[PDB]
Amino acid sequence: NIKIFSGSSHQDLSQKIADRLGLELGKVVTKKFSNQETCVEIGESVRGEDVYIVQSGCGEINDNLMELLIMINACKIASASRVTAVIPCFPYARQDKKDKSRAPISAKLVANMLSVAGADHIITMDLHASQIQGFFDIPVDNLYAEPAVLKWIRENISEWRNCTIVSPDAGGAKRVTSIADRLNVDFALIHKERKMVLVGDVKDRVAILVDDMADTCGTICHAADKLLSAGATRVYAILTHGIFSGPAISRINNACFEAVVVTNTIPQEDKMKHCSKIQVIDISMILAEAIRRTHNGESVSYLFSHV
Amino acid sequence: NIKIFSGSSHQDLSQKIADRLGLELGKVVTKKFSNQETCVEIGESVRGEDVYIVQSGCGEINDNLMELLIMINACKIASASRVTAVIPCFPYARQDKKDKSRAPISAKLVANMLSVAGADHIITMDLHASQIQGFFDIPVDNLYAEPAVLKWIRENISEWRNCTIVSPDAGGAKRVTSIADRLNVDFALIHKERKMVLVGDVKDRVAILVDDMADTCGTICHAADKLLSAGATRVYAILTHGIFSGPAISRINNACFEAVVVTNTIPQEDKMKHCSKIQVIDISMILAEAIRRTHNGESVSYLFSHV
Amino acid sequence: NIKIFSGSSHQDLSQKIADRLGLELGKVVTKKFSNQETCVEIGESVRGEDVYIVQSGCGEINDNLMELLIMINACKIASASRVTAVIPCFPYARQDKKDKSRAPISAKLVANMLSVAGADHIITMDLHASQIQGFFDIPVDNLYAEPAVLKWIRENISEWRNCTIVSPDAGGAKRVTSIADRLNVDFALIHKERKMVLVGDVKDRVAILVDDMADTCGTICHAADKLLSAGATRVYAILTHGIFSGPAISRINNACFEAVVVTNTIPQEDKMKHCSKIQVIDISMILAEAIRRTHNGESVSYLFSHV
Amino acid sequence: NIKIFSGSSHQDLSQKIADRLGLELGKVVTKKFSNQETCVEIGESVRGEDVYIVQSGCGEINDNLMELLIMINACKIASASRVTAVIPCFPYARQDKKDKSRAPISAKLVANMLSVAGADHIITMDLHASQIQGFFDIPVDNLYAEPAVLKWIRENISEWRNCTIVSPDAGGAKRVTSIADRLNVDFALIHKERKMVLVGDVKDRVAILVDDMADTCGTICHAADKLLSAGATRVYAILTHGIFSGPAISRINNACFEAVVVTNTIPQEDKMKHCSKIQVIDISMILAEAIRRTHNGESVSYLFSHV
Amino acid sequence: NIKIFSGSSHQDLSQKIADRLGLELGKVVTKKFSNQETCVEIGESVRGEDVYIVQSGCGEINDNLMELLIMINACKIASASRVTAVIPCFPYARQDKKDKSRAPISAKLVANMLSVAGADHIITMDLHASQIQGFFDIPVDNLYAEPAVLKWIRENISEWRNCTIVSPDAGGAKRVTSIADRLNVDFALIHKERKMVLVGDVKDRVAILVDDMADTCGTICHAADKLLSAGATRVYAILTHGIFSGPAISRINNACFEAVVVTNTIPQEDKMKHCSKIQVIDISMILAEAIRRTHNGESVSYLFSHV
Amino acid sequence: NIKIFSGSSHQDLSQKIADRLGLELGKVVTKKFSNQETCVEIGESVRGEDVYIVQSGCGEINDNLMELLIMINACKIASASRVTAVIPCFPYARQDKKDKSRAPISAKLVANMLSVAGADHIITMDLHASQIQGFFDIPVDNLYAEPAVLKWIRENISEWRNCTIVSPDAGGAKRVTSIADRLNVDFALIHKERKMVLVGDVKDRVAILVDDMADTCGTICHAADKLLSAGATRVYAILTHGIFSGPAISRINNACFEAVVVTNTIPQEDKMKHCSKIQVIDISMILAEAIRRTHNGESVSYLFSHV
Repeated sequence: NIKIFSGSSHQDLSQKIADRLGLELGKVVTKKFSNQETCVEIGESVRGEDVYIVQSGCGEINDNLMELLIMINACKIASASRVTAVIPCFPYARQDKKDKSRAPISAKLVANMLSVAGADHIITMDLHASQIQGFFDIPVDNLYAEPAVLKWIRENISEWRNCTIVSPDAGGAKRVTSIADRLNVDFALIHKERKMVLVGDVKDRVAILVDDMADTCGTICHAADKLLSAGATRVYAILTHGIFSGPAISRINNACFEAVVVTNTIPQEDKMKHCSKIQVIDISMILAEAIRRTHNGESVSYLFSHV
Repeated sequence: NIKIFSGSSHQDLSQKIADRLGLELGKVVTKKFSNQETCVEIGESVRGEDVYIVQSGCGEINDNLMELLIMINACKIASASRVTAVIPCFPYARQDKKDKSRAPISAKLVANMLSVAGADHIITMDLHASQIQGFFDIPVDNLYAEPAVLKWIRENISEWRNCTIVSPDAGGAKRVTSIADRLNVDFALIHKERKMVLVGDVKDRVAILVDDMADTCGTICHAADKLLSAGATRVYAILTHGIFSGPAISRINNACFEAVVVTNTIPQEDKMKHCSKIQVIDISMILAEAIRRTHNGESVSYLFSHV
Repeated sequence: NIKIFSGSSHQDLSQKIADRLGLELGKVVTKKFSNQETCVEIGESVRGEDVYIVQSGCGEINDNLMELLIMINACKIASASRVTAVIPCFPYARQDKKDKSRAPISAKLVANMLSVAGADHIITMDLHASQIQGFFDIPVDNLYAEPAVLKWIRENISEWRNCTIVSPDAGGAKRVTSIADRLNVDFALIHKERKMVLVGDVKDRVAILVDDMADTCGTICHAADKLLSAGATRVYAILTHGIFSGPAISRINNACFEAVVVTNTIPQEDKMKHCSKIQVIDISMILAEAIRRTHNGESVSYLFSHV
Repeated sequence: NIKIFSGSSHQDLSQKIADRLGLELGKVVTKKFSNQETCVEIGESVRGEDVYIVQSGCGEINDNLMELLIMINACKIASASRVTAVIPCFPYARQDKKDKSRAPISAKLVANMLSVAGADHIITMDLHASQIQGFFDIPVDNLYAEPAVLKWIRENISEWRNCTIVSPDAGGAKRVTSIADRLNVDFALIHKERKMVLVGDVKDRVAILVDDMADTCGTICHAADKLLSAGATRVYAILTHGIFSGPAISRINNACFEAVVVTNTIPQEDKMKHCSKIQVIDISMILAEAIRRTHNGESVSYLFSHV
Repeated sequence: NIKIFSGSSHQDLSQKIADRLGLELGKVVTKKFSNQETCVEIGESVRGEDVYIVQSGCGEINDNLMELLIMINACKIASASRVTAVIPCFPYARQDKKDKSRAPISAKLVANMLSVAGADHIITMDLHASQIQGFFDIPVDNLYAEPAVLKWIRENISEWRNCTIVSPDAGGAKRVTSIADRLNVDFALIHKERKMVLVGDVKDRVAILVDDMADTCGTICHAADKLLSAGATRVYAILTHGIFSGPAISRINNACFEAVVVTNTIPQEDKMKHCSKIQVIDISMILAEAIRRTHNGESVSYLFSHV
Repeated sequence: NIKIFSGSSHQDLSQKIADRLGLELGKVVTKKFSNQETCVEIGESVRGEDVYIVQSGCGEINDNLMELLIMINACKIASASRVTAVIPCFPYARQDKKDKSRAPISAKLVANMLSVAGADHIITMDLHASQIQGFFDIPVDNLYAEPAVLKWIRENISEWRNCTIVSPDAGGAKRVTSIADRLNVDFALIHKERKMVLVGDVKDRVAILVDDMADTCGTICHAADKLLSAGATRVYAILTHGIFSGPAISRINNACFEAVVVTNTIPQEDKMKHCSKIQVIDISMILAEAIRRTHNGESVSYLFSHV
């Protein structure tokens, strides 16, 4: 009754979810021209079934987005009972506001695209802004990496009871403040000026940079230096979405990080090769658990505060 | 060609907007049962015209929302060319995210309700979150009180060049940093720890509390006391939306606020009587200008910076 | 698999339906500001479930309507399998036509609001006009109080075999005529003139005023006098929706009514206090029965001609 | 800028409307197979224009409805600025409610069909029920033959000042009372009792049967006989829509009707031949005027009262 | 859980499908005025059920289309779980493109009509163009008569291993080419010139005209002559949709056809009377099989390449 | 009033269109991460204007499609009066049917994506299938290169009066027959038999290969060889869309083609360098003219025939 399909080419995160559910991934033959025009042929019947399409990648976002959208459509047109998009890292999520300029809210566009494509339900992790849920009329489940992050912290940082959770930007205050209270520790905010400033005591404490996403890593690297200047004994960085475009890993090796921790929301195998500082938290259990519970009609909320 | 109608009973802000445009308000007969069931009858032909309904109030939020929605329907059903909702303060704007519980996203409900009522375009001021624009498929113009707020600070606060802009909660971080930078001054945050802390220096300087909206005033009140304990010379409070429910007036009079600044986004004549500390920035010119420029096809974006 | 939630504060009619189904009402925490801005947090998981939200009240129609709309939304966004609005008295139902004026068809607006909010199905009683069903694209079940009214008549009025069913207005002719034929008795119509006239023999017969709704009661009280002037031995009034705004009960005690009968579609406990003439028919069995049968996939039509 | 097209084969009413406006009808080539499959080709550019398709007929209601729908599609698909459906008689208008059975609401289907075909606005005369306006989300203008009907009565019925306006069924109560009041005269109702009664006095006066539409004429025929038995001097019959199927003509000739009044909402030249009693009120001026004023942005509401 | 209703009056194809499924057809009372205005009353409850409405006919396409649309609506409004339109011959299917003229794409209109009427799923046979599937957002299953046609060929034409599949028009090339490869034989195309030309060797071979549809038969009759002139020993014609308007059967008897084969997608009983050349393939097994499998959630694709 | 924007990096075709109209292109700042996440900021006010976004490219089809979609959103969200997509080559146009497998209809996805992005109208050239127009509810103008192609043949091919127009697959039958007739010459088809045949005579005459689009060129290449074996004097190849991936250039240089004709629907400057045989028909005048006439309200249909 339940079927899991993998988009992209990285069937890694997909397979783990499949394994944890006692299932194999559905057959998909995918052809691509030099145009990167994507052809999909669902290798098996999904009529009357509860279909889950997992999208992992974020290396070529437009190819990946279109591949997902095409698959959703193929399944919806083949009489699937329900089509759920499992998008651990939500594409164009940083484009959720106009910011005083004639910009698109591309995250709303993407949400409209997923909707008009045939998605009935969305399972995602750590929306860049929670308000992105409101870009849908279908239900969205926004899972938190926090519980697993909270857990990683207590087990890997001896000093966690005396640390400071730091936000690298002004927008991330609520997240770090929500984590700092749970752990019962200090918080601190960094803000890049529109002409980097830190607010909060970080002195003689290990500082933990927490954000939902890292990309070029300019921000976290600069915040790392800034924190050490402020008297932090060491700096960690925990981010759920580790995009790591180009220079990011050269920068991670150059900056004084104890470790940069991410979830496998995005494939990290190749990056861990040329970067020893990177550690990965496996979030496939949470996803597998969201899927299993969506299909059974159980509470997926347990996953908001339990691993 | 242009037509301006007032929802509510508070002709207050609408009349000024009609004035700045050399217009009178359209004839409306609105009848209300003891039930509060709202009857509306448009007293002239809107056929083919550019309709602007101004909803000012926030005293009975469900009443005023229904009144506005019904007026939109009536106009759209009477062959209006365009129907534009002028909502200086967007109702249910705080409810823009689930926030880790089985809660509704009520600001998305409102957006959908306005849309299905026949809204073509929206004009509003300081959306509690920028991403609410994304809750629509119709164009949204979100104006800023910021210029008028910067203007006020510089001209009414002698010590402003060395003040600290303070966010009463961790949510308004982006807001105070943007003001703090434009004014090239310091920021600081306050946070109620889930069992009240201050990050950033405020000592021997004036602190300005900046928030988008206030209601009961409890938060800005306990924030002002924390600020006073931290050695701020004096505390100001600037809000673009001044709801001021129940205890707010006394609490504003009793607490240490130098002054309390609001806009006439929400009627403030009654509150002025019982409270001397309050200053009101008239925003009718900005709104009037957004209307003139929506109708003409001109750049309302100039209003993001020019008073 | 089935869950019942109560909106409003009057959990009375809700509980009875819950009892008749061997169920308890779902947990809902509701917060309201002085603004009457409504916050809802569904206290339990509704994922995959068949959710029924009962709305009773009609005292503050806009608060009640918004509370319902918010709850529907909360449930739809929490992955409910189906959300059914159980609205015994349909709000703004009297606003179902333009009536030669620039009015809204607010009943259509309300229907659009319920739709865009996430309702999948509607269960209601005695639509002011049957055509309101057509304001939806979702299915609507319009239950009739008639069977229970027919029953109340045969059991409480000794003379029922020789009575006259009277319509207080020209619009209610079809209803009273449908009831008069069943019982095998006379009908009679009243009409207020646009400068009160009765058509039909009422002489030496007990007259029964039948309408779907009573409010201020001006109409039924004036019709009561008119009927007695016409030679009616006594006058009853049976109405399914007993709003009873302000003066209505002072008027009921003043006019020569034998009894005014309503259904508990609207809470009558407080009104029966200062009014002895008021009697209530319990319609919770019909509603409980509509719900039980919607969820099981049985015929709810039996309830159109059986109690 | 304006463009008027005729659906059907009955150029009859369209040509007059085009005349009153100083316009010729747009070139249409419509081809029909023995199948009655309708082919339509627009014979000139409608790109950027205000299109008005006039559908007059009601001889083969499915044919004429499809023809009209296809013409709308064609124009909307050829970049017409606006497409307006002129349907003097709204098809399936009687089917506006389930009426206690598993029936469709076909007038809501029609509304939806017209809308999804690309209709922007509707002009119609005497909707069988006002609430049908609610079946749309597009603007509806519903014109009245009433003024033209009042006008006719006063000028053609000598006894009119003491006549009785009679509704042939209980449904048309509101209709006859509105006419009866405007003329300051008596009303009366007729009802076929579900196993024919008259309520109201008609004795020694002329009775005018008023209904919105007639078809087979059985109802107005048995009504006229009841009226004659009740001692009406003479019986008139006034309908805005004269469908007149099969037996209608003979039955109108045989029965006692002084005259039978209709509008040219539906073609009446053929029926005039075989039936001398029939009088036709031309409504082309009213329709022509609704079009002129929809296009200009003027008050069509003046047509609710001014001939 | 599954219900089959027959539209039209031809309950023939409907009954066969019903028989093959161990089911009786649902009760439908249908009233029609001289107007051909269609009334439907579903004689039994369809609440929670999987409803299938079969439309056979194509004699009066607009009556048939409206009857279907009305039934879908009646069922959707009576709380059917799912409504599937089983339309063996898709109406207006030949109107799927603009063809360099201001025409409607009526097939898209029809698809929009079926959608807005309440259909959730479509089962059809041999779409005139496969692209018509894309006129929907609901799923469409386009069954092929080919497997049964392939079978009929091997069993009724001794020479099938040496025949030529001929397309009567340029648009039908893909179909005949797909059939010619399966059988492992030649193909040939005919094209009527815009001032009839054949491409391909037909000499000393039995030629088989294959198209999806035949109507007046002008085309196939003219192609038959043309093929015999080209040296074909005999000519067959296999078409899935045998409309056979007026002259078609007089023409079939006059032209040198060995046999004209159609499916009973359209009623052929009356036409086989005055035409001996006509043979019918029963496709009720394929349809019954599509229905049975849609409802069970099995693969209906087996029916694309198996009888 | 008019505004022309260029999507992509290929200002190539847009600039010419802007030239032919006496316009400059609107200011756009588009920023792209290594991710290929597309950021777009409109550099001037489009409020109230007629927007035309030109998307030329087809080098990275997902990139260019996303870029175009985002630009549409941005403009529609900035109060543009109308947004029109100019897509000379419609992306995913080949995927217009399931074709007997569980495939998506990706050209319908694209249509839906463009629509939900805020597209009001579309201008395109030679849709791979006419029925794709049906995939929209918005107006589509589908222009032909045909006149420009006929023009080219007559003027560049000496032998044209006795040439044969050849379709490289069985799909393009309609295409080559339409050209063959207009030119009053012969047609012929080629077909790869599913285990390459030619139907129609080509011997001792020039064969022109006509197709709508080519990519790898394999099909037109094996077609040219078949044609050469059949005794065509020389082979030409005419395509309206010249994608030319990977091996296409060498294969065009090595194979026997006299010349290869394309339009500048897709950029062709790079391909010209490495390939001498290629001729390009500039279509900027046709597109420029469709824009001028969409904006003015003029007949773009004249472009179906007049160069």
